[PDB]
Amino acid sequence: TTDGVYRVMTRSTQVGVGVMQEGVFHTMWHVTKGAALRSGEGRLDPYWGDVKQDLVSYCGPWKLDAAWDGLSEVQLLAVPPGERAKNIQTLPGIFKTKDGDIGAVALDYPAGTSGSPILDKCGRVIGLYGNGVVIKNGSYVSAITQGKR
Amino acid sequence: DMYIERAGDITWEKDAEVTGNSPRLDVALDESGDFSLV
Amino acid sequence: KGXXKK
Repeated sequence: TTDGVYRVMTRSTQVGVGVMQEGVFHTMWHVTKGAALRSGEGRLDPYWGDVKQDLVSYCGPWKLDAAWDGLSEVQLLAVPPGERAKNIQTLPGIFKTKDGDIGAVALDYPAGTSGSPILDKCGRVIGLYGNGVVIKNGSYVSAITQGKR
Repeated sequence: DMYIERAGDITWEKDAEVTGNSPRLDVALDESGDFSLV
Repeated sequence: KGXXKK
């Protein structure tokens, strides 16, 4: 119910993370594949999602609209399986694409951290962690994936 | 069948560890949602 | 990463 960051479990194992804001649960498509979720005794049903963006929202439309300003450091609020939530600050790089630049964080956390929020200095969620690339040395870089509100 | 459990408040931490580089990478995004390096 | 890039 409450706003905050949540683990997504399969009954049990943590397969991802998401954000509750304004009554809507936000995670990455690859975490749930649009399957329904349980929250206590209640059920959350998918409302909106997009495979190409790798995003899904439950119980309402996508609510997170803050954007990286292209200049400032950000914080990954990483929620790794089996570990407490922790903040890691970084200066994003960028994914240069044919459709514009996307901020990208060179931070490597396990599969089940997918959906962890990335924050600006005001604590607003500027996107979700966990859709990325592997560079030549094996290192990972995640897009700052944000939906449209 | 999957379920959610609260893990924390969404806040910036003043003390936070700072790490990671800032790469500028040429990337493509396919219709399946996979990024790849060009 | 570790389900590949996810």
